[PDB]
Amino acid sequence: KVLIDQDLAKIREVAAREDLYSLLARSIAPSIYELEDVKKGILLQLFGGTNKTFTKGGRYRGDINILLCGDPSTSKSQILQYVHKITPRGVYTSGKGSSAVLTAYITRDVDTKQLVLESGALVLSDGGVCCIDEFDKMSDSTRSVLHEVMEQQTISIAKAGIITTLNARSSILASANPIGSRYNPNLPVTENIDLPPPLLSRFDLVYLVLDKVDEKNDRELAKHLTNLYLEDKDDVLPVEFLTMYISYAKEHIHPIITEAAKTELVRAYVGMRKMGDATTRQLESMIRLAEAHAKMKLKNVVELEDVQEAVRLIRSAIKDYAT
Amino acid sequence: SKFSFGQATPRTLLGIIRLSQALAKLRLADMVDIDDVEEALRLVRVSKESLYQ
Amino acid sequence: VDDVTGEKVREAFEQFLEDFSVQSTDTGEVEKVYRAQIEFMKIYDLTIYIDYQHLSMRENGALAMAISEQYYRFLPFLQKGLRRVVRKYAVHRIRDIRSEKIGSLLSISGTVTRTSEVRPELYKASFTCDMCRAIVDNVEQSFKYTEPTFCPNPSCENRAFWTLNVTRSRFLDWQKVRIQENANEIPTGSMPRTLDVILRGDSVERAKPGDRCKFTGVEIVVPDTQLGLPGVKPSSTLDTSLVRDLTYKISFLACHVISIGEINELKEMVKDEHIYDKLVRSIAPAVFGHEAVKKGILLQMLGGVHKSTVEGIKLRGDINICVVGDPSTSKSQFLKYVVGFAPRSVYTSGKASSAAGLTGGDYTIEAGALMLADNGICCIDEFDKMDISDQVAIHEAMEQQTISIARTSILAAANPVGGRYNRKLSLRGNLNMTAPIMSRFDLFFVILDDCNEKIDTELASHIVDLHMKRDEAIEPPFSAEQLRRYIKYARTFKPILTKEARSYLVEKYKELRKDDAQGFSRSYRITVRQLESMIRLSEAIARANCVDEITPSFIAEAYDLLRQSIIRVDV
Amino acid sequence: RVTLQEAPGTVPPGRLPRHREVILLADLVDVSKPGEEVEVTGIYKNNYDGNFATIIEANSIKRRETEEEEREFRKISRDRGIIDKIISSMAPSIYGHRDIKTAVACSLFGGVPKNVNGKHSIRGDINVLLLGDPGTAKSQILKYVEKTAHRAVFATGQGASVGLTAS
Amino acid sequence: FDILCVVRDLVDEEADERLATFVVDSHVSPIPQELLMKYIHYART
Repeated sequence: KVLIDQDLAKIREVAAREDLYSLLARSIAPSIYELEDVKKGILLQLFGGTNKTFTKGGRYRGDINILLCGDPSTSKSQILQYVHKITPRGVYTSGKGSSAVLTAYITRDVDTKQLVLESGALVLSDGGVCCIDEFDKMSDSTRSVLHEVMEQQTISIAKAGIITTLNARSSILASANPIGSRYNPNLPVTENIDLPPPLLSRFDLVYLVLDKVDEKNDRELAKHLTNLYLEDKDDVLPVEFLTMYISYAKEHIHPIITEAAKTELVRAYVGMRKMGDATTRQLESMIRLAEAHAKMKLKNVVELEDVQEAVRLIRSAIKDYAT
Repeated sequence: SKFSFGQATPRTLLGIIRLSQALAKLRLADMVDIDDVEEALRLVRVSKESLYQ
Repeated sequence: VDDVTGEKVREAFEQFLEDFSVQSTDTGEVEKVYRAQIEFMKIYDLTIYIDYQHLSMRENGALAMAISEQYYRFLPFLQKGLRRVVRKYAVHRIRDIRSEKIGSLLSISGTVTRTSEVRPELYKASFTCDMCRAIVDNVEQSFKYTEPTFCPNPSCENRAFWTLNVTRSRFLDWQKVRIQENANEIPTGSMPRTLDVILRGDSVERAKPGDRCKFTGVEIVVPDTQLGLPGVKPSSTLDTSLVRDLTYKISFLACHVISIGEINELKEMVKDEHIYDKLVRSIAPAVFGHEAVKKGILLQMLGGVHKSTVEGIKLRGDINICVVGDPSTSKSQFLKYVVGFAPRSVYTSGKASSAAGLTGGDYTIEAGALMLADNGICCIDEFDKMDISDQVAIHEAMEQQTISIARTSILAAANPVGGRYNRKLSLRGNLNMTAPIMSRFDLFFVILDDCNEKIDTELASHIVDLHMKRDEAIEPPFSAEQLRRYIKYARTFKPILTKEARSYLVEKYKELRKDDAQGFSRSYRITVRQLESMIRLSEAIARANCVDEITPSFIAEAYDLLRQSIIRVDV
Repeated sequence: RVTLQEAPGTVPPGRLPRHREVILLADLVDVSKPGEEVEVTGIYKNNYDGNFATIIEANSIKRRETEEEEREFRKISRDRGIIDKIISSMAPSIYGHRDIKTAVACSLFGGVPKNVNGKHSIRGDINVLLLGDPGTAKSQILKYVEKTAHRAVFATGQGASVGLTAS
Repeated sequence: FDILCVVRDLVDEEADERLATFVVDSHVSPIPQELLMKYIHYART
């Protein structure tokens, strides 16, 4: 079959490295040499937020959900499967093979000849990150159940068999493809994606993968992929240091968001609100992303710094919404 | 939206490498050469856009 | 042997229960808690409620580690000792089950599935032969339907047999449910496991499918597709022509099953006067902004009168509030607080649900997220994602208050067409609904925001300070539990309006229609329903004020409520 | 013997109904009919032994809602002004609208098809259409119709129910 | 269809007055409903 601690100082050695923000993210996926912000967001997906429950009410988890999409020839599916490999309890689903009844796997028994109610795929995602493919190609029942997860993070079972709800938290991450084969400019982002706009802005961060007409990126692309294809296979590449670092940092790190950050928060928030014709949704995004970075590098407090790139990560997407 | 497609995936290159690999298998000698891959490119440029006549 | 061990355990436990039960002083219970339990039982005439710790208190576990191994061995001793007391005075899982666990005590939690019916039992076989003295009563009751005893002492023999008397006995009822294992403990790639459990006697019907419960520690095995299993199957060839064979399985039995998983304060809350205004700011502290929506919510919390009439038609007592607002306003938080606080609440932005979602001979029609909100608010978001037949069903539930083949109030959350409201355009071109469902709605609550650094920073500062775990303990003037206690006492008012201002309400309705008779440019052909809703609104405001015999001032308040409610629509 | 199952109307919402046995005797032979509700007065027994199921034997079936009673009735029915009084006694909730209320009162009161001896039958019903307006309690009237009249099943707006076509 | 009863909606001040006042009466000579039910059942048979 196999219900023949000490490494922490090395963890603190790497934790004391100044270039941790590039060494840790760069060592994640050596297949793509770009999307450093996306890789940082993926890193923060496991360090996502502070599960803050209030005295009465509140009960605000640290869940964040980011979808990436765009043009092909990016090997996005291999990226998502790699995320599925990083997740210790990863669930990799796809499109058009689901229904509302990823949840409610109720079926009939064979040997006892009864009807036994079973848990779905998202119940297997209870704690961790889920993976979904072709998010634009869901059914009517599928993708509509997600409102409960994005808002209440619950599941409502109420038929003749069992009338009982339960929660199943995860990190939903998916990908899909747009209508046009090439994403054209001077066109709305909500238009060129087959997503419902209330759910579209409900997501944490939206990415865009575009095709480039360069030659330099195609040369490093083809030399990189030729080396990956050849022989059928100066950087430190920790395969499992980060894996145990996240598990250790999940319970032993509690980032606090005190007073000094609120000054900068309101200071950045007025300039953010200046663009109009920005809602509180973006404010909750920045406060859950700043403390997410604060969970990284073993910081139990918030800092006035790490907030500038935390806001800028959202602003990079926003500057992509000009057209 | 002409006869030619928009983008070229890296799987196209993965396929043409495996194709030239099989072309080397038909030589039965492990003598991967310039014409070995040239034949692999020939069946790609000829496979597609054969609608000229 | 076992009689002596069980008799010593029996006498020591009888002395134990006859001793102190709880160590607590006069402040609280002093002693004889189980004796007061039996006296409490004399008041109710049901059972026993025993703690594992209280049995573990006297012998320091010596008696507890006597019972916790062979309880099945010690059932009649435990009943006889309690019987003599009567005449004297008047957590693990399914994986933790082994064969050594028979007779012992182990607590198991899980998931209830497939409840069963009620069926009586027996355990009182009064079966004797054709001989005159046919009045025996077998003291057997085991897991065997062997009614007639062999050796009676009449002239009849063992072969002389007759039926069991089904009229001179004591039975009990019971059900048999099959519990499922939790999904939060099963590993990946693993299907759920099943296990049977038997619910015996008085604690019947306490089950509910889909629940976490704690069980009695005892366990049994019931005598018996388990043929050619394989295994050495025993036979009953006794030592000396050719009985049956057998292959059993682990079962479960229980006797105690729990299903886990102030007048002065109300006087303080009713003798005051500012309590209405206190209830204004004490609703949604998480929300930082306006408050009139909380007014309509508070009035929705108190029911109407719904009084009877002659046998033809009785009047209903409910209110219907529907609020439409600007996108990206954290409106789901508003909804979430509504469903988070109000009882009998089901939240749904129903689009994934079937057509029945909005609503040998099983005939079970499902519940539907709408029908199951009896005496509750069913709040639904994104009306544009649903069709028109659903809107018709809305009118069905809102008029007949029945569905023939729902006693609910519905809360709405809608959105603009262009995302924003065009002020040069009318309000009717922005609700995206038909005329009768709009007219069925009582209140609208149009909310639209602008940009201003003062209001944005003050509300943002309040909400961020809520996320600040420091100072997140902002205090409403009332707590949530004294407020709910106040609502429970408040629904018990039943106001009888006996005021002459009913006529003032009538000319008030006339002037409510004459001004609405003017200016049909910007959006209403005011409905009779608006007037009847005005009646019930004036009822519930005074209900919120703990005032019977509604004053004309309250009439004027409800009037100005609907007046500016429609002027906010009138632009 | 009649099988009886629980009524879908007073089911706690979401749970499932259960069954129980009812046996008929002499004057009550085949009184119910599929698609009904019922209220029975039963004595409760159980089986003797099998090699306990309970059986309900029933006495008085009443469905869920004299000489001087029809002659004192005829002492009043002899008057003349019962025409306007019927509409005045039809539906006191909404006060006016005597014409449409008299037409509805006439509808449930019935017509006669009058089959000719051997030849042919014409038609025996009165057809009522009432073009509404949102903003009307016209539905309250038909609810009065359903409670006072004999057999009435409310046919829904669109497919939500029964379906009027046997299949 | 046989009969077509049609109601009308026009601004009448007194009809609204009577309507609101009888509604108040509704929240406060004709045949009682038990006799009319014996009337239609005994008549149609």
